[PDB]
Amino acid sequence: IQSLTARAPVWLAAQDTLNQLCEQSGETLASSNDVTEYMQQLLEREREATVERDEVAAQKRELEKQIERLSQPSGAEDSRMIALAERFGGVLLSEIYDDITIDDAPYFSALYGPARHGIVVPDLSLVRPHLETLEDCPEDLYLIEGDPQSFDDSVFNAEEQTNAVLVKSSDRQWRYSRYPELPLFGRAARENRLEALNLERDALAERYATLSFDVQKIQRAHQAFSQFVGKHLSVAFDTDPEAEIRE
Amino acid sequence: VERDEVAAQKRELEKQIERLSQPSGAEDSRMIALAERFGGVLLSEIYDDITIDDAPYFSALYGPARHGIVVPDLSLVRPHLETLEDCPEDLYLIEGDPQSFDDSVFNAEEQTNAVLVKSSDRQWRYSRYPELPLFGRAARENRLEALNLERDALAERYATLSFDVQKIQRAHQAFSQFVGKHLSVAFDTDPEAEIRE
Amino acid sequence: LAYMEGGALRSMSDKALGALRLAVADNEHLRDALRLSEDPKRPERKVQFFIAVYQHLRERIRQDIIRTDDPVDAIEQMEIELARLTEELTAREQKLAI
Amino acid sequence: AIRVTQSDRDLFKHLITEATSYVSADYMRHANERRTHLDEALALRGELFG
Repeated sequence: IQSLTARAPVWLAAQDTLNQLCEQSGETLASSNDVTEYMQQLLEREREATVERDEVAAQKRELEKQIERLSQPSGAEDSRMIALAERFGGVLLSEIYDDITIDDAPYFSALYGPARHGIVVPDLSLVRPHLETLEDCPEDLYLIEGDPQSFDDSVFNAEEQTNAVLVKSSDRQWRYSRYPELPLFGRAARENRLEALNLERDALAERYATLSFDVQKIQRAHQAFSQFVGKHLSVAFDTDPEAEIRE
Repeated sequence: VERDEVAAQKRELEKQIERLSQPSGAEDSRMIALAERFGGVLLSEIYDDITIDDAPYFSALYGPARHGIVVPDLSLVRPHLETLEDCPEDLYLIEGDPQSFDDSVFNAEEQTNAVLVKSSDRQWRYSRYPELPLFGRAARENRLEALNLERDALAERYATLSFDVQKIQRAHQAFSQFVGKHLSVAFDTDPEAEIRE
Repeated sequence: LAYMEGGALRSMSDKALGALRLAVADNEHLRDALRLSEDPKRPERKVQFFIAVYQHLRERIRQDIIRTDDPVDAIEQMEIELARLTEELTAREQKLAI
Repeated sequence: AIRVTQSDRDLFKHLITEATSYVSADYMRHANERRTHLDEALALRGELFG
């Protein structure tokens, strides 16, 4: 009886913690080996939930980058283009076409092709001395000559076709552009599309929040089991002393 | 956790290498079909063997037109043009002899680590020297091997981490068994003295 | 606690009451209940005080972000929120503008 | 957010602990007192009858 009495309180404390722990989980534990196998299942759920979390994170990053490209001032390769626009006596072409309607936007975007985001500069010889200094610029910079305020349609050997445009860029060179949807120019409704993108990104943020919460829950559950075994196994799953003392 | 991280990065590298579909570095087969539909050849296929030293220069020179078909006639395309729908959204075409392709018409002027091209009336185009140029590929096997080296480094790191985890789990099982069968008597004193008493 | 003598039990009860007096200083309902609880001849008063505490906490849960009605279970959700928020705080550093 | 949640967690965790200990310790003391009363009754009954 003295031995059982000395042993009892430790076993009782251990049992309370064990009951709380297993009830906190869906599965009921019965032995040391059982607890270990539950550890392993917990690890597997960690490493699955984390993969979904990371993939959704990748999508969210892509969405923010896409939204950000359409932001300012007239959405373009804004990193250097604004400074490059003022360092010459020119104006950004996409900014000149800020006001165009949605109906002509796809046509113009097909027409100008890669040069949509070039700069208008009426001489193009004043840049020739400056040019050697351009070490910080997009890998392909486009320059056009004309009046920035009342720029005339750049002389293109253009030719309209069904839902596409043909152009002779140079002697022995032609480009053929198909009408895109939701273009660059006409940056009035392109705010409409970035509004759609904001609506899209809201859902990704919500879903990512839930997934991160789940991962944290799993991690803390593993922490709880580790703390438990650190403080608990010495008397875990042993026979009940109340019964034997009563006997 | 760490071995899972390394496995994910190795998947990323394997995906990048797989993206080198054919021959070594993927090339769009649709463009090959289009080059078949018109008498001509794909430009990159014409300069795929130029030296790596000049390859960045050429890639800077051609710019977006790097991917295009060399059609010496330009009469076959115009009738078929309205028939093209599956083609890439910005298709490029050049006229010249595919077998002996004369220098394309560029008023090109070479700057420090860059090129300037008077593309058209009232249009200049300026480009800087890149790396991994579309021309002078020579299969760019050296990049495929650099990626293979990185992938093999990741694989080796993964192998070491997996081995380490196996060791740790074995130690864990040993301790579980011990506390399952000797804990009741662990750290007690020697009974022989008491027996002697 | 069943395997302890009454002296230790009283020591714990007294020190807990000492803490409670400070914790509950501002509130009035809980303060009245605690006051009523300290006559040893009316035990049910203490459990009534406990019920008052639990109800008072349940009103303050702010279920916009939490759903458990039992506060004791709500502690874990606050812990999870702290971990997640500290993780979100990390960094982005894509800073470049006009 | 971290500030607000920190305050809420601290308040809950301390107040709940003190309330629980204060109540439960007395509850168990009453249980033990009843057990002692029953033991005393049975012992004195036994020896009285004998």
